[PDB]
Amino acid sequence: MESEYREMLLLTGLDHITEEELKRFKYFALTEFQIARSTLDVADRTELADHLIQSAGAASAVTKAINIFQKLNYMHIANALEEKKKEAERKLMTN
Repeated sequence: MESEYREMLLLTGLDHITEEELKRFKYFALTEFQIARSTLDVADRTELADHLIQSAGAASAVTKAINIFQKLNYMHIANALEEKKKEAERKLMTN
């Protein structure tokens, strides 16, 4: 489901980035949301996934999340994630 597309796509980067760079991602995407630093522990799966949904939406947020994450820490690694979006397209056409 869509939950798997957002959770996996996110943790893929959080588990590959450092704590120092992590502060940049949160500060870039979430400016007025000020995501809790303590939640960062499980933020990859639970917090970041559900959080962004409230800002713009499930698919909408994860979509732009790529452009931000790539241009900020690993524009090279993110390239692999954006490819998954293709298969995700048909995943949104089902219940």
